[PDB]
Amino acid sequence: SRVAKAPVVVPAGVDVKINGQVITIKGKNGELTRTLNDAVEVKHADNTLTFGPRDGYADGWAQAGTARALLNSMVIGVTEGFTKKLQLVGVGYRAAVKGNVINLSLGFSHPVDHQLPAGITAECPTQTEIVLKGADKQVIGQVAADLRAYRRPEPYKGKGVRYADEVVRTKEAKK
RNA sequence: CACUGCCCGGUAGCUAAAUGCGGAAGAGAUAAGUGCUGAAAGCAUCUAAGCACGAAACUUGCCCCGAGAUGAGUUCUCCCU
Ligand SMILES: [Mg+2]
Ligand SMILES: [Mg+2]
Ligand SMILES: [Mg+2]
Ligand SMILES: [Mg+2]
Ligand SMILES: [Mg+2]
Ligand SMILES: [Mg+2]
Ligand SMILES: [Mg+2]
Ligand SMILES: [Mg+2]
Repeated sequence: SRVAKAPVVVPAGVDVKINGQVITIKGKNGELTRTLNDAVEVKHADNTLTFGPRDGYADGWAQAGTARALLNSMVIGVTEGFTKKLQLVGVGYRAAVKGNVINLSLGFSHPVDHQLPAGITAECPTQTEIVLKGADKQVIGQVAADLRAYRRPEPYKGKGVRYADEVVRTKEAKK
């Protein structure tokens, strides 16, 4: 609707190939591919991407409204990248990356090892910090959630793997 | 012959009180639940398109029966010239 009217201007240095509903986008950071819904039209006059409804579908401007913001993120990923910072709060909590494997120490009797997917590369500058980078926005959101899901941040001291941006609302251990 | 007359021991077999083993791990698709991206609805949103996770239940895996499975299947050999 009000999202699907506004065009996705695709900058130079970015290759865009339309194949029916399949849309590949190649750039210097990577290449990405998504099939659209059957309710969406897509076309291109050399600078802009426009997303129209195919006539006859009731969910026209919502399926075409989703398709704009998906491809608006595919362009940013192949030319800038999406980066997600994660920290650690607590005593003895520390991280370490070996190649593509985060090794966590989070208060358990066993070690914690994570296996980073095929487009995501991780970096611990600090033992209490993870910085991970990737082209696809949906995968850096999913990788960040699986690391936070080992010690979901405590409601008493904020303790555990949290996101960098968020506020963790704390509670007093009351009586 | 007297309850095997009354008793004392005891081979084999059968047995428990004797002594071996078992319930699983793993796989799949989920429940309640938890999320990721994301519009309708410029924001927000687990959901409408798409992606992940999740239980002694479910489907397997473990044991036995099983082609009268009339939908009566397969392989190997033998006999009758
Ligand atoms: Mg007599
Ligand atoms: Mg005896
Ligand atoms: Mg199992
Ligand atoms: Mg599952
Ligand atoms: Mg949104
Ligand atoms: Mg959200
Ligand atoms: Mg049990
Ligand atoms: Mg039942």
